[PDB]
Amino acid sequence: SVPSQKTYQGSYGFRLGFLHSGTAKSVTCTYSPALNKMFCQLAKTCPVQLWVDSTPPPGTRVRAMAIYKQSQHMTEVVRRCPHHERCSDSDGLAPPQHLIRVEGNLRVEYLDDRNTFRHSVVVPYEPPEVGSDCTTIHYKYMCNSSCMGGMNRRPILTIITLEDSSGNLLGRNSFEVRVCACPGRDRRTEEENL
Ligand SMILES: [Zn+2]
Repeated sequence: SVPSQKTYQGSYGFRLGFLHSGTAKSVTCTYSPALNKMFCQLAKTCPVQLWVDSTPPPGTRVRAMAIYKQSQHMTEVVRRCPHHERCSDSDGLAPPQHLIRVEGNLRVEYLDDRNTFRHSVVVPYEPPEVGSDCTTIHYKYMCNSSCMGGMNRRPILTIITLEDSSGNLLGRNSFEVRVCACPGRDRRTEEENL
C-alpha cells in the first residue's frame, strides 16, 4: 500500500523548480540539483515552483504528500512526532499530526485518507500571471528529521501531484527532503561525498 513516485509530466508539461539559494550558513532553505534534495529548517517557508508548458484547466488542484525514502519504511505513514503533534503551533487550519503545511492560502485543504491513513495537503492550482513563468507554493515542514519518535533520522520524499477537480491524475513529480538546523552546511557536506 504505497503511493506512486514515478515522475509524470503529463499533457501540461508539469515540472518542479526551486530557488538557487547556495549554501551560506544563514540560508533557511536550499535545494541540491545533484541530489534532487531539499534542505530546509523546521517550520520555515520552503518555496516550491510549479512549471508548465501549457495552462491546466480551472479546478485543477495541487497535492503534496510525504513518504519514507527507504523501501523498508515506505508503508509506515509519515506523521509528526508525539512532541510536535502536541505542540501549540497550530495556524488554525492544519491537523496537529500533519508534517506538511501550506501558509498564506485561506483555501488550503487537509486530508486523512480514509483507507490509507496517509496525510496530504492540497490547494487550488493558480496560473502564473502572464509576466511570470511559474507558480510558487510556500510549504512548511513541522517536524525535524532528527525528531525521535517521528521520522527519527529516516529520509523522506515529498510527492507533488497535479490533479483535476474530480481528483484524476494530471502530473506527478517528487524530491527528497531533510528538515534540519542549518541546511546550508548540511547541503555542502552531503554534496562533498560526490
Ligand atoms: Zn517532531
